Amino acid sequence: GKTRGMGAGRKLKTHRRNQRWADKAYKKSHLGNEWKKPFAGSSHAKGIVLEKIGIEAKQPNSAIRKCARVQLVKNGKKIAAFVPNDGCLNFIEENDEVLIAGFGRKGHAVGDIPGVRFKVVKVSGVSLLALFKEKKEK
Amino acid sequence: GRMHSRGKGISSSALPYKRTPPSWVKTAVADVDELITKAAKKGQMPSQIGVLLRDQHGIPLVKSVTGSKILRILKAHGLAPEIPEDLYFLIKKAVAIRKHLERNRKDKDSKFRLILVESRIHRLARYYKRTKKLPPTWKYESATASTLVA
Amino acid sequence: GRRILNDALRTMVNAERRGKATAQLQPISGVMISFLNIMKHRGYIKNFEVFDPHRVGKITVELQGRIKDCKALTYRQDLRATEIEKYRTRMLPTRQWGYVVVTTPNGVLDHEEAIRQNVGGQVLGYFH
RNA sequence: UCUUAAGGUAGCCAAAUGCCUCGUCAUCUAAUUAGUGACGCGCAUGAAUGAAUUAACGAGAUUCCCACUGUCCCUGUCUA
RNA sequence: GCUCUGAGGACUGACAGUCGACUCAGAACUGGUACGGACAAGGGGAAUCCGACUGUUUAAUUAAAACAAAGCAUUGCGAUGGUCCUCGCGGAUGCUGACGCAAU
RNA sequence: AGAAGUCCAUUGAACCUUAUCAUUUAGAGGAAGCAGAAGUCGUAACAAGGUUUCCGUAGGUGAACCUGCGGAAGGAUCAUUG
RNA sequence: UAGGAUAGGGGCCUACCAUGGUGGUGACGGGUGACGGAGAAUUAGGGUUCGAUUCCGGAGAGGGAGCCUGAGAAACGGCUACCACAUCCAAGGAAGGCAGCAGGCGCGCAAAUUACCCAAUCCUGACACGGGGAGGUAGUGACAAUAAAUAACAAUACCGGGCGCAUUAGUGUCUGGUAAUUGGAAUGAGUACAAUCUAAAUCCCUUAACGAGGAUCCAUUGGAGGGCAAGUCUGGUGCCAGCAGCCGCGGUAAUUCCAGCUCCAAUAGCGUAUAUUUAAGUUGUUGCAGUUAAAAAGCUCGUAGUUGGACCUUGGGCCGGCCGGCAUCGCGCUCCUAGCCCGGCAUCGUUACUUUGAAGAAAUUAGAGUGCUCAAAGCAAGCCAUCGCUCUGGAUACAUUAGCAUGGGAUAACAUCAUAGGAUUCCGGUCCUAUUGUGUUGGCCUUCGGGAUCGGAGUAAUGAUUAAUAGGGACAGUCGGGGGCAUUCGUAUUUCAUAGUCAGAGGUGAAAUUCUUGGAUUUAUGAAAGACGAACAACUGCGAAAGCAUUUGCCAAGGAUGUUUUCAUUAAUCAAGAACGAAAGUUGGGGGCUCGAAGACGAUCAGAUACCGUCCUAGUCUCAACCAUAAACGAUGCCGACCAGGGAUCGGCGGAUGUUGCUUAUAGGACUCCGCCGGCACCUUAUGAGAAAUCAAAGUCUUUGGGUUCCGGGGGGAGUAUGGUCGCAAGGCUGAAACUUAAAGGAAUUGA
Ligand SMILES: [Mg+2]
Ligand SMILES: [Mg+2]
Ligand SMILES: [Mg+2]
Ligand SMILES: [Mg+2]
Ligand SMILES: [Mg+2]
Ligand SMILES: [Mg+2]
Ligand SMILES: [Mg+2]
Ligand SMILES: [Mg+2]
Ligand SMILES: [Mg+2]
Ligand SMILES: [Mg+2]
Ligand SMILES: [Mg+2]
Ligand SMILES: [Mg+2]
Ligand SMILES: [Mg+2]
Ligand SMILES: [Mg+2]
Ligand SMILES: [Mg+2]
Ligand SMILES: [Mg+2]
Ligand SMILES: [Mg+2]
Ligand SMILES: [Mg+2]
Ligand SMILES: [Mg+2]
Ligand SMILES: [Mg+2]
Ligand SMILES: [Mg+2]
Ligand SMILES: [Mg+2]
Ligand SMILES: [Mg+2]
Ligand SMILES: [Mg+2]
Ligand SMILES: [Mg+2]
Ligand SMILES: [Mg+2]
Ligand SMILES: [Mg+2]
Ligand SMILES: [Mg+2]
Ligand SMILES: [Mg+2]
Ligand SMILES: [Mg+2]
Ligand SMILES: [Mg+2]
Ligand SMILES: [Mg+2]
Ligand SMILES: [Mg+2]
Ligand SMILES: [Mg+2]
Ligand SMILES: [Mg+2]
Ligand SMILES: [Mg+2]
Ligand SMILES: [Mg+2]
Ligand SMILES: [Mg+2]
Ligand SMILES: [Mg+2]
Ligand SMILES: [Mg+2]
Ligand SMILES: [Mg+2]
Ligand SMILES: [Mg+2]
Ligand SMILES: [Mg+2]
Ligand SMILES: [Mg+2]
Ligand SMILES: [Mg+2]
Ligand SMILES: [Mg+2]
Ligand SMILES: [Mg+2]
Ligand SMILES: [Mg+2]
Ligand SMILES: [Mg+2]
Ligand SMILES: [Mg+2]
Ligand SMILES: [Mg+2]
Repeated sequence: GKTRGMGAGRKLKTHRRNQRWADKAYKKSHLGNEWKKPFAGSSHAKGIVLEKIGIEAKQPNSAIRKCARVQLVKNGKKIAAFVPNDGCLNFIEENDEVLIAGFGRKGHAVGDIPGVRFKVVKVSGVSLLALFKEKKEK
Repeated sequence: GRMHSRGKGISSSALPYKRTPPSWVKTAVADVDELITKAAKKGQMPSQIGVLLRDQHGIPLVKSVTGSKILRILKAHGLAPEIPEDLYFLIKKAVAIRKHLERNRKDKDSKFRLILVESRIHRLARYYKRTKKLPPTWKYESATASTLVA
Repeated sequence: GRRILNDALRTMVNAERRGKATAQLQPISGVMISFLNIMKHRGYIKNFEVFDPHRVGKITVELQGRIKDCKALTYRQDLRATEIEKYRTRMLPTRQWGYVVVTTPNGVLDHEEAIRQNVGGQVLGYFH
């Protein structure tokens, strides 16, 4: 079991240090790969739309989830990005400037959408919610 | 338990309560010093000395008769073991094992036993060298081991 | 090996949780006798007879079945007279009874005595 | 399905073995029938007729690169 | 190149006397930056193909990727025998013997 | 006293050749994993899954797999005083 | 060491000499999206993450390098040179450095003014006096924090429950709501004379006349299946669009989509996104888990690490109301503190622990006081006859460690009196300094003071804790299919040979390939070869695990038991390191019986590369050398303690009569009864544990701590890529990430 000796402080600190790595979240934060991810440790990331594509939905559902392949201007990555709402995709257009936010679940794909981690919240610097709710149109 | 096998037995000697010698032991402590020195000068180690007193001359315990242990009598008269008893016996054992093993190169269980005996020699020698009963650089040389014993 | 004051405390716990009347403890110590004295003085066991023939020693305690638990915190910590008070909550059933037995330079003695005399020590164990 | 005594297995390759042939792709190049790495329906590779590799070696065959130079641009001149 | 410094020993009576041909470090000064000053004296690297290497080979056009090679394998033979020579009588391996002779 | 110049030093940027370390990125082809879709072929496994299952190692086969030598039961036996 | 240089120590540098310094307690190197700290968030405790930032310390001025002036600079709002960048040019040259304030480009998810002022705080100058983009003020400011509007009160009214009776009424009491209902009240948001504020303006705090009819002076953000509080509303859409953080909704009756009404939650805020803390006892020191779910190394030895048995007086007390002070059977005091001969005094082991104290930068944190209106704050402020000033405050706490000091001396290390070189009041010898008798400086010396050495007499209780239900070692009789070398033996199988006899035999559910009148199978006899050691053989022994069965001998070892033997802590577990490690496998000799991966055939089959059968290679066996893995299993590391019952059985031992197909009689040996150890187990039971199956050890765990090692953190990817390293090779040891996914898995229950 445990080493409870009084002079084994070194042994127990070293043990916890080596074993803190078999925890996934710690390894993910202290291994550095968030800085090889597309945002590279960013909250949002602005980019340009290359084409509105549309991707199928996983087996229990059945749909065409309307996504847009965008390119990130901070680091040159290309990704997919959902356009969340009914009909709201049309406001997006090819080579419009869009802010790619997180789509939820903390960097892991969400819902029935295969291989999408990113949502579009702004296009041409105008709130995508604002165009959905006709508050302020681009 | 037993250090180099998983035996866990508890057989041993249990010394009687009365530290004072029993009545019929009227032995004269000078005469038992003579007896110890005669048996030691006869070439013999303290274990056999104690056996002979217990069995032949009816001395229950040397420390009950004299108050002085066998080794400390022998040290006082300068007949002590130049190599301490049990280390002597372990070296004799390992010399015997190795003399057999140089003729039987394919006796692997005795390779294991010799590794155990030399492990035991080295632990006991480390103790004796911290207690200053052996020279501080006395080292069990397997090559020059056969002379020091038997 | 041995770390007695455990060979003994878990022996009394086993014996009392079963309901035995007299338990015998194969090793003894100044710590053993001074510990059992704290239990008896606080009124948790009755008398006990220390067989000291000529060897390590032996004890036989005569239980009242009024003790509920006793434990040794081997890994004997250190203990100032301010964190008396966050062990007394940490180990004990409540703020009312139960005692932590801390060796102190005024001999082995429990935690309320330790606070009154304003000394710290090293926790040996506890009982409640 | 016909057929054989057995239907070329492990590997290997336009190889000193590939007619087609200057094969197709990549690299080397400003430009490459050359070289190398691949691909293999292999005219006609293939297992002591030995297969595939392989450090060291080599007055052995080839290819690129650095320094070097009258080899050349492009000839001149001196000596026996 | 020149002038030096230092280290490295022998013999005779931890020091003194005498002797010692050579090697190795370092510094100064100096020159038309010349110093292995004549001579003597490896060009180097990245890869392929072949043969393992050393060795031998067509004297007088082929020096090799060819042959030999160690290594591996196969075959025959126990003496009244195997391989071979002789016209014959006989002989080689054999002053040998299977860890041997012989044939690939 | 003193400037230009100059000398021998010391610090020394900066450029250049080579080696080397690290972080990215190209590559014909080779070969992994994942996921999708309404595909082809089989029946390996779960019942004694119709050859009990599986573990080490060796070889072979379109693929699952098979077979040998050894092990186990997580076996289909807690049992021969019948 | 000698020196140089510096303000100065110093390999800071030089010359010479030496070869050292550091490292499993992690050196060196590598990463850091790393300036350090005070501190920030979260916090039951423990902790986890963060710290560019206004306070302190350091560093830097585009990158480096070098300098002058000066007390102070290797200074950049100073210079010199180079590199990058760039400006003016009359074409020669010259001038540069916003990580100062403001601003512009660019980068980016992401950050205000090219404003005013020295009036406050402080600095600076030759200085009451100038300057201060330090600093303060005004402007943008939903970074965060505070207080806090958007209505209140009434009776009428269709009503709606008691209560006036409750009956049978009816209306009636807190006013509950739909009331643009009806009504007079109140007010600030806003506007505005002013005043005050201000360095000048401005915000605020005050306030003249304005400033309310619920449409307006209008409150939103997210939802209404569950988690999660709130629609079995109404239309559209039809597995489409879409929602949905997860589960899921949507395929024509959608509470989930899209919308209207209604409702809910928070409300001047609320969601989304990433990082991070809690949840998370899913990082577990407090506090996890390893039989079967992820996970005990194959096994043992082992160095450092960690951990370590018992014992040594504060044992009885007077004392005065926890202690002062006190005696016994308190090794000394000459010196300070030193009593009306006297407590309580120095130097002749270290620490760790704890107590008290010092010293601890402020801001922060807690916390006191105080009516800024409260508040977040702030460090103010309060009464006088609120008339010529009184009372003042501006506390305290913490501060983990390291360091300094006093007292405690249980607990635990380190250290160490058996060779006595030990302790002890004394005596003089080896030799030296010198003071008051050197009134001066002093200086060798007579009894004298002190080293240091030094011999002998003296005394003392003369100086070593027991022998662990720890360990080693010894001796005795045993025990074992433990090991090695040699060795006898057994039938059987194969082939052979000899002899007989004649149509089959081998194989299967069935066949054939195969052997067979060159006599197969079958019978007996003999030989040869090489493997295997039946039955006895077990819920049995030995072994560290792997494993180990014919006989006898030799060789060496081993547990247990027995012991009034010895030593005395010598011990436990163990990163590095080391031995053994089944089968298969690899290299090379020996052998080549049986079996047999590969391979070939014969059947089966849709196929059959397999199951079945026949032939058969390597292999199977021995030796020499490797390999280093197994479901290497008890899927249960090792040492130790306690806890429940019983009979079996193996080994040893002790005690009992009662008979031997034994024995010169007893003893012994075989058997029976009882009891101790020590094994492998086994059976019933919870009073226990657990997810349970199950477990008497997997128990003595939320009432959680005996020690120690290894190891797991969802499932895959994957024991894969790479790097290293051992190996001839197969391989072994070490060993990720991307990306994928919402389950994978365990135990038991019903069914099928
Ligand atoms: Mg799903
Ligand atoms: Mg051990
Ligand atoms: Mg024991
Ligand atoms: Mg082929
Ligand atoms: Mg051919
Ligand atoms: Mg070809
Ligand atoms: Mg060319
Ligand atoms: Mg090619
Ligand atoms: Mg061919
Ligand atoms: Mg050929
Ligand atoms: Mg050549
Ligand atoms: Mg050659
Ligand atoms: Mg040569
Ligand atoms: Mg020729
Ligand atoms: Mg030639
Ligand atoms: Mg002949
Ligand atoms: Mg199947
Ligand atoms: Mg099967
Ligand atoms: Mg099965
Ligand atoms: Mg097969
Ligand atoms: Mg087969
Ligand atoms: Mg000096
Ligand atoms: Mg940085
Ligand atoms: Mg600062
Ligand atoms: Mg800059
Ligand atoms: Mg500076
Ligand atoms: Mg500077
Ligand atoms: Mg500036
Ligand atoms: Mg600025
Ligand atoms: Mg909605
Ligand atoms: Mg809705
Ligand atoms: Mg809900
Ligand atoms: Mg609800
Ligand atoms: Mg949402
Ligand atoms: Mg919903
Ligand atoms: Mg986790
Ligand atoms: Mg987690
Ligand atoms: Mg867990
Ligand atoms: Mg498991
Ligand atoms: Mg150790
Ligand atoms: Mg016959
Ligand atoms: Mg047996
Ligand atoms: Mg037998
Ligand atoms: Mg393993
Ligand atoms: Mg295992
Ligand atoms: Mg195990
Ligand atoms: Mg018995
Ligand atoms: Mg028994
Ligand atoms: Mg995992
Ligand atoms: Mg499983
Ligand atoms: Mg199940």
